[PDB]
Amino acid sequence: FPNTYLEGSVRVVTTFDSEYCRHGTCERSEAGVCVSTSGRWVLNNDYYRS
Amino acid sequence: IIIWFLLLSVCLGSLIYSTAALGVLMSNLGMPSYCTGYREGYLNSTNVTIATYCTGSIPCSVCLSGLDSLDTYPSLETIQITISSFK
Amino acid sequence: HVMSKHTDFSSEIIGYKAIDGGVTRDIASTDTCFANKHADFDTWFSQRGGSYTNDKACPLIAAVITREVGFVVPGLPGTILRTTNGDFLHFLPRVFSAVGNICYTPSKLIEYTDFATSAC
Repeated sequence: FPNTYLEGSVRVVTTFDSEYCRHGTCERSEAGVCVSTSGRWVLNNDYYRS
Repeated sequence: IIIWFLLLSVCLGSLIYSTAALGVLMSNLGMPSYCTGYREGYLNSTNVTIATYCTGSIPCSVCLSGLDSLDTYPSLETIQITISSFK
Repeated sequence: HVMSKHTDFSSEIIGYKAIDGGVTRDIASTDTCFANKHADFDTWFSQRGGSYTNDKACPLIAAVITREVGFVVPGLPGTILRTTNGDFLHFLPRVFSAVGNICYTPSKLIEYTDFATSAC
């Protein structure tokens, strides 16, 4: 799980150039910073960027 | 050479089946029988799985045959899945 | 082994929840098969017009209870209780009434409506 600085309705996350995995699902992501208006799962890739 | 071992396995299986039939007759009519101690210990125990209770032993495992266990649920498993990589 | 219906601790149950793939989820009327250990679930589904076939390869049903019942086993949601007949039961204990299904983050506990789109 990536490092976070704010949890709740709005989340901010930081990522590195390594794959992150959670319960039953492993995903690949690139380094960067993402901001979401909802508490949904967020990773840095084209699928989530769309 | 291996025929003796096969016959020994068959005879052990026949004796285990006889003990299972005795246990069925117990559940129908009582009963003080062979597998009573294992079931009495397991019912009061907190071990939800038979693997940690019998430690892989065969007669202990087949004494508990026919009873409910946590291992019988396939829906509790979660196969690890790798999502699609890119475009 | 064949699943059996028990009525112990029936007065302590407010509702029922479904466990699918090791993760608790809400119940829908369009689903067709469940693994059930309760008889009142038939009345729960019938009042909503549902029907189902019992099988072991289908999501399990667990009941939300207001009383601390059973003991915690690592890797399993909720609590596990074993009946006097040897059959096991599953429940979802809670501390406050406003509880649905709760998943664990490394730091805090946050409720969710769908495991696939949550911080779980």
